[PDB]
Amino acid sequence: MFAIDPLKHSKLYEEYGLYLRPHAPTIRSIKYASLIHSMLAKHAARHNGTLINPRMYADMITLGNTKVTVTDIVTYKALTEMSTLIESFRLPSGLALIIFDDEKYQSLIPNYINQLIAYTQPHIIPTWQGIADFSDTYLRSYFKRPFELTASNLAAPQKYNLSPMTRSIFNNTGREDAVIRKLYGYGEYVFIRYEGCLITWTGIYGEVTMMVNLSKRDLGLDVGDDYLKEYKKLLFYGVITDAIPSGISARSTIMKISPHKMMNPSGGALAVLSKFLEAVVSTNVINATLVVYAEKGAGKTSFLSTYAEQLSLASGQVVGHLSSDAYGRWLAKNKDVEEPSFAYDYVLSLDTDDNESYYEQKASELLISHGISEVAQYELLSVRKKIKMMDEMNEVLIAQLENADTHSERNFYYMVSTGKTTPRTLIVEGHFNAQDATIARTDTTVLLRTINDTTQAMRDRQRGGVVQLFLRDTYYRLLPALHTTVYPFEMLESIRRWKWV
Amino acid sequence: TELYNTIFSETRKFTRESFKEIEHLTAKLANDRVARHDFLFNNSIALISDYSGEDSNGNQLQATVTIPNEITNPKEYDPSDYPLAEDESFFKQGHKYDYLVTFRAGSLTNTYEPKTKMYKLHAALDKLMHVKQRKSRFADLWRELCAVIASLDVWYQTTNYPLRTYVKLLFHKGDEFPFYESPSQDKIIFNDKSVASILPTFVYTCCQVGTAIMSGILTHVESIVAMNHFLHCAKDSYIDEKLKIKGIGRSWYQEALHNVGRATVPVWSQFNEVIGHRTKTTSEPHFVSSTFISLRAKRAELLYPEFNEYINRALRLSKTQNDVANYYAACRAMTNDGTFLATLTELSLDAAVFPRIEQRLVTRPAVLMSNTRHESLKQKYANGVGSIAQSYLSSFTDEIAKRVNGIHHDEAWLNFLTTSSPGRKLTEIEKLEVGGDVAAWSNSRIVMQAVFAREYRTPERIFKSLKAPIKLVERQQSDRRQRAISGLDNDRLFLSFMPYTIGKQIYDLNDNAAQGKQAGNAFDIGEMLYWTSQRNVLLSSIDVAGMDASVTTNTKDIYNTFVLDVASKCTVPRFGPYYAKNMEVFEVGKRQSQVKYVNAAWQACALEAANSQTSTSYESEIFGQVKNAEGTYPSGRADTSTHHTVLLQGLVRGNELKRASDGKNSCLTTIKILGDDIMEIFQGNENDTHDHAVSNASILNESGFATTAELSQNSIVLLQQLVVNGTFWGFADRISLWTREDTKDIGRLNLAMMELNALIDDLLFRVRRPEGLKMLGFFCGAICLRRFTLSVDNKLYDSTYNNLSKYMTLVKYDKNPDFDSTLMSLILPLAWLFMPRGGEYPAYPFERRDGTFTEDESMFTARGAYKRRLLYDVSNIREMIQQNSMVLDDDLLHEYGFTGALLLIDLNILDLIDEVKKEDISPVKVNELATSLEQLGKLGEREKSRRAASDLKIRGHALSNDIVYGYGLQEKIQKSAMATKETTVQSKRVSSRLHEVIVAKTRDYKIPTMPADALHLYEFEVEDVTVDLLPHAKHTSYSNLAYNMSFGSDGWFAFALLGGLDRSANLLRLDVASIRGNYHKFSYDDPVFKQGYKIYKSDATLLNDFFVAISAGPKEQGILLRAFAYYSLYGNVEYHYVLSPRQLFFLSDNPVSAERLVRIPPSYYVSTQCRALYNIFSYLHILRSITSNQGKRLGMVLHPGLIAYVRG
RNA sequence: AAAAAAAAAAAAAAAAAAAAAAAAAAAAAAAAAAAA
RNA sequence: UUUUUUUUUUUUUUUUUUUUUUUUUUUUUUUUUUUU
RNA sequence: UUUUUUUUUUUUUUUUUU
Ligand SMILES: Nc1ncnc2c1ncn2[C@@H]1O[C@H](COP(=O)(O)OP(=O)(O)OP(=O)(O)O)[C@@H](O)[C@H]1O
Ligand SMILES: O=c1ccn([C@@H]2O[C@H](COP(=O)(O)OP(=O)(O)OP(=O)(O)O)[C@@H](O)[C@H]2O)c(=O)[nH]1
Ligand SMILES: [Mg+2]
Ligand SMILES: [Mg+2]
Repeated sequence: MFAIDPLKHSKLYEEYGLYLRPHAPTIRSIKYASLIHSMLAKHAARHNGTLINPRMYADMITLGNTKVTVTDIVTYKALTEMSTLIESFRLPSGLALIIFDDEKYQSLIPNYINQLIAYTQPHIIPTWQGIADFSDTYLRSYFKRPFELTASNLAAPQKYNLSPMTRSIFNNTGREDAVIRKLYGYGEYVFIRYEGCLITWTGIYGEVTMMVNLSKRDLGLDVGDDYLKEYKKLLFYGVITDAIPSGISARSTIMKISPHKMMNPSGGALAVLSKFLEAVVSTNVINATLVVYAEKGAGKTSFLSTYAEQLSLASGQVVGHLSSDAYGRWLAKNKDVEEPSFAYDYVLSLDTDDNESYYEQKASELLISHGISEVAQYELLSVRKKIKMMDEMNEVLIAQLENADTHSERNFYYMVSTGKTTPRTLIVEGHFNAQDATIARTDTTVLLRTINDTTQAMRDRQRGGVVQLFLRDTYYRLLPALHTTVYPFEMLESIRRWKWV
Repeated sequence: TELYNTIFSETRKFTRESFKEIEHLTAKLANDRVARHDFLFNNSIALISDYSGEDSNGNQLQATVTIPNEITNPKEYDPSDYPLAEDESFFKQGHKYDYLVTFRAGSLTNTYEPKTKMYKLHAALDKLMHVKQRKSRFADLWRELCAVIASLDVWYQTTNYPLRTYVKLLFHKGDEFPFYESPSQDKIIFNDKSVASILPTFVYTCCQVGTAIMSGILTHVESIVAMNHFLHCAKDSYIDEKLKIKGIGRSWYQEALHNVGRATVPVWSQFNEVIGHRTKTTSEPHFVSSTFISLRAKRAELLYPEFNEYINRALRLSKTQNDVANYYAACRAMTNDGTFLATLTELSLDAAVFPRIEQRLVTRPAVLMSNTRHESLKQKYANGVGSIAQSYLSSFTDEIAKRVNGIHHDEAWLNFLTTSSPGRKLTEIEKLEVGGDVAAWSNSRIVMQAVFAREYRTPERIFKSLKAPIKLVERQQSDRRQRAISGLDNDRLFLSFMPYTIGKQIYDLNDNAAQGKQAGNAFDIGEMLYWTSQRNVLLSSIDVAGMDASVTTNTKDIYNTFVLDVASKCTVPRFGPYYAKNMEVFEVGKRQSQVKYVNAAWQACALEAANSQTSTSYESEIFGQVKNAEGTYPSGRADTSTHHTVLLQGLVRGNELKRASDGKNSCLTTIKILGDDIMEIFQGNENDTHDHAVSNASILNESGFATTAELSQNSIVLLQQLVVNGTFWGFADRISLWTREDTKDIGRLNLAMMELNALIDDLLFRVRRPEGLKMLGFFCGAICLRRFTLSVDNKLYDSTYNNLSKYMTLVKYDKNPDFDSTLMSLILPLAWLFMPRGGEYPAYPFERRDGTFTEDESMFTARGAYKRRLLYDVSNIREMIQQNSMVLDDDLLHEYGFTGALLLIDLNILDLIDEVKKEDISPVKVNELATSLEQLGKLGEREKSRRAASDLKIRGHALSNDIVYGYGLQEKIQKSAMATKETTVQSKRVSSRLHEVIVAKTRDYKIPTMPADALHLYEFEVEDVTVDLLPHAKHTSYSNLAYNMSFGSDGWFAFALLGGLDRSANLLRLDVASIRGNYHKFSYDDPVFKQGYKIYKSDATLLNDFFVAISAGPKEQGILLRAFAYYSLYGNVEYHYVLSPRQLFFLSDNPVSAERLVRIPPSYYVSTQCRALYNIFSYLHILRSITSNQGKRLGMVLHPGLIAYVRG
């Protein structure tokens, strides 16, 4: 007895790769589960949506030890109807409750099942990477089982003992399903259709998997391809499933491409992005602003310019984008001018990569004051000396946030945000959570995550590197993961799901 | 025409000629505006300019009335005072004036085109100037000013004193008042457009200054300095100047307390009792004296020169401690206004709620165990202030993990969710999917959960709550800024419920919190009074300026780590929509992904800490919608009180452990914390305690807090209560008799006089002269809240006027023959203030037949039926005990006019502001909502109760739905629905039902005599035996431990005779409290008790099921059985006196303590309950007549009817 | 959109103290009180 | 010795409402209503 | 050879305080 009724809702389990055996006691059990779902949906909707006595329904369904028979009375009629319907099954033990461990599965569970969870030990099925495992008892009995065809395993079904009504087929041979279907006697069987690809990359610490929301025909890679080739579609759509620090880097080749299920975005990330879009479209709000944090090296500007272009073309209004280090590159030039230019185009003109930052110069002096110039000199130091140097850098990060003065940072973001020629919807990146009291006032702020090992990418920059790595360490030591964690495909999907005009 | 020539004004005794005179003149004031304008602005007042006399300590002071130019001749409206940004989204960032700048009234013109930004701004400034200044607690502001002026006149018997000249020079602009307030269109309509804009607030300012005069804080001379200082502060912006120099005009007392050198103070014990007095030096230590230079230069450069010369007068001319106490009280009354501080939300939103960053930053702890979304599960600090706090709280994790397990948290959620509050606003589809009446009463937090209770176990609602914003809500408070607190809906509160429950548990394990121990009397400051008496002590009163604006995200992570550790050691399944299961998880060091069994609450705390948004949102009528900057604390959550307490005690105790581990001692003994306010106490040498104080200050600056660090040898401040060397210095200038935060009419005048009594009772042990306060309260009950309107049916106008004018004066108005339902405004007599179910105010002496007067009732007098004793006191009670009568002498009572008050108090005219709250609320719908609401926590408790209630219905007699635990939530939602439909009518509805009962009761109307008022009639006779005093009367002679307990004062003498309070000397409780009332905190007039005792009179076979219908536990079951058994035996006598605990602040609570002062004959003891009853009699009389005794023993007589009532 | 009309109206969390619980009448009985 | 009212107390029963604006009435958001 | 204890219901309004 599953949470979501498979006889009613077949397509959702078809998406997971689970097909129904055609028409034994399992068939009777699954039909009795369908009748129990229908009866519960009748009784619960007759009230506001709450069951009358949820532990009684839970015990009658799960345990089968309770028989309610009345020979007020009107308050128990809903229980007596359920009691006759359970008595007329004659099971030796009651039906169990089955839940998958996936978020997309739990968002579709009806409310009465959620009420019945709290008074019943469910049978929770864990998932590997979003797909429920197939060695479990209930799935092996009810649904038909997959079969994996590879470049070695490929043969006729008569070489095995495969049957149509018990075995389903999943290929990853790279050949087309029509070719394998009409060339190998696989016409009678049924195939699993997946849409994502799961790529295991070679990294320094070991092999690294990667889940990609695109398809294998779209994301055109083959076995032995570089990491920089098709880097941007991977950045837009990929997610590393391993523990940080993962070892993905610019030297990474691949090992195998396997089809896999798509990913589903979280509820909280779509909620925060939808609240931002509600702030964009409304005329009650004057200034709309998003704040996006990332570790120094995650590659956020090359995505957020594309995000701004998507939002601009989809909403029609002009989105202005402030960079991550606009304040440092502005303070490098105007630390001595009494009254500087707070205009928007003058700030965005000084935003290129040739313009050095103020914090990078001060951290370079802080590194050279301890005789550190190389990465091999910095990594060789112990942790406590690094913490000492990071506190010496915190003593100069604190000096620009403490008060609202004409060279401060809170005044800078005030005068840029509330200008006359500034765009309406703005997007501002940050570096640490203390800067949120300084960056202009919002309702939404997120923390972005990409497919990058940030300490690995800073080892490979052609210029500097040591100051970049030291500032990365200071910034990672300054911000925790205390806001919502938002991947790039979540933002692109949140743009797509919002209806316009 | 003149109150100061009356015979009440010089004898202060209600004779028969005086009482009618005062009643007539107060009627003259309360009726029409013409008598008020002639009273306040008579031409007989000689306008004075120079005035000389004593200060608070008899030193001669000379002053001069001086009004600046900017109040009489205001500047024109400068539009640059409230500027805007260039995108015009908000005000200017750095702007000076958050409040009402003084300018000419008619200069504020809106000439712009409508639906434009400048038009919106000038309309909002108009709304600021007219609406946001009227804060009148009782009635019209001119009538409150008249009440204060009249109290001053009848007290001092003369009209020439400076405040009348201040009134005639500020407010006398022509023949009419410059402004009036209107209840219909709620604003202050000006009539002279050339008057200054701030000038309506000076009505309340003059009321507070006169309240300080009648209070005895400052004399007539110091009122000149106070009003000059206040008029100086309103030169540019009246509120900003008071907020700027608030700290500098109060932080001077430590220097004068140093300059008196040596004082003789009493010494307290551990166990709340005075031992003796000693003479300690009062010199501050060497490091404190380095601050006096900076404070002296700062008060020289910011302050006003008259106030500065007064502050230097107070420094130079003090000799004892009490000179400093009196001068501190005077400077409190000179610097505080008492008015609430209010403007538009958008102005004070920057300085109220904007997050700021101070000295150091706070860093992150390393993440040991991590969710698949990289949300942190288990984490730990390496080194820092988080390490310092967790090094103390990691000991406490393990016991709290055991305590959290034994709490069923869904029922705990419901019992917390009991509070009615808005939360969320509905959308349109639910208003059609749910009844429109349900959408009407959907303004409550319990009803909102009852509506959406079908998705309580669904995890999607938590992700759904993040889309909704957090609506801001403003608050006022006197002498502080407009604090803008946040207000959030159900699910934002639900995420912060488990951190509240986890951090709640720390109070049982560790004593250092002032939250669990509050009582309203001297048991609250036993700690401060004990520790200030000790030697080699260092008292540090550390405050954090800007508590919520300092707590950033990283500072909140310290509390997060403690909650996560306790939750990871906890084991609870099924908290909310969450449930215990196995989760894929990441760990540090491991490269792959592990699998651990995460329980429910730790999932809940992880999702709370991971998705933390603070930024509030106010929808302005000026700018559209204003967003707040992120990084504040939300401060509307459930855990908004325990967060600060746990954080601060973790920092302080961890600093103690760190100093111990670094080879240094810890001089700290005991601390108390409520949150923003911390008491610290050190003991040892000067060097060690100064080191430990500076180390705690340094660790607070390491945690990023701007700290206010006042520390001394002989002063402590916590909970707005200040103590200097075993002596409570109250703050009388903090609370205000003349302003309320919200404007509310009086629909029921008992609630007005109860508010008046509760406000006066807080001003007893913090005032210097309570007698003038009693007289001021009498006059603001006299003329301010006296007029009560009426609207009769037009046919029966003259009949009702011919009936009700025998007992009252009915101000007859013109009939309208054109339109029906005419009105007849009446005024109710002054005897109403002295009656139970009436005003309940203490009484002045009345004249009997003999000429002998009654006892002048003090401020410690009881309330309740002991106020009904006053009728028998007006009758000659010793003559009543003489010839064995019980006749009340209705001639004298009708002559004083009490029987009209009793007629009005019985016919319940004042009780009928709405007269009904009807049915057709569809209780089927309420029963369905509370059916779907029971299904959340503890299933099975209430169905049993309904079956027991049906059993008691079917065989015997029914119970009320009020009484049944199963019908409790039905009754809760029903009573929440009754408050959503509220109405207060401006007039009355005396239409033939009220008229028939008035015609029936307008008879001779003798006052009824309940046969149980025979306990009221008894008297005491003065012997010539002077009794001994308590020995602590000698020790509190030098420095009085309160303002009003000075040597020779009646509070001191009552404290001498009755003695101090104690919790262990409770000889009679079960015999005292029942004839007081309730048995064991269950009342006798409790429907629990009443229905149970009606069961107990009948057969007791229905009794166990009665308990099952209530569902009370077995211990309370045995208590209730004892209650019926003890009520059935000698439940005859009960006396019902109400005695406030704040009113009885240092005095004794146990009435047995007055048994050694009254000699009782042994032939009177005829029952098992006489010994408590007689002690109640003697205790109430010794507190009642404390202004008339001179220390002599009493004898008691009793009436034979009382003996027959007690016997029976 | 120019105009007219019924309704839904905005005030969080913790610690502590004090007060409050429809009306009218009929049937049985005692005290107070008027008449005889 | 009979009757008029208050109150300690028992039983039964009715169980239940109106508009009047003294007001110098406020603003925008939405469902519906009629002219243009 | 017997005699004594300190305690959590709800609704609304007010007060002190964070
Ligand atoms: N100087 C004044 N000038 C003009 N109108 C005034 C003035 N003072 C009060 N009022 C207004 O005149 C109205 C007359 O009210 P009215 O005399 O009918 O009953 P009221 O309630 O006794 O008046 P009040 O507001 O003084 O209590 C007041 O409601 C108020 O609106
Ligand atoms: O009604 C309230 C008031 C206050 N609080 C909470 O208690 C704290 C109030 O603490 P205080 O009132 O003692 O000082 P303050 O912070 O308000 O004023 P400044 O020190 O900034 O000068 C605040 O931090 C608030 O979170 C509430 O939760 N509710
Ligand atoms: Mg404080
Ligand atoms: Mg504070």
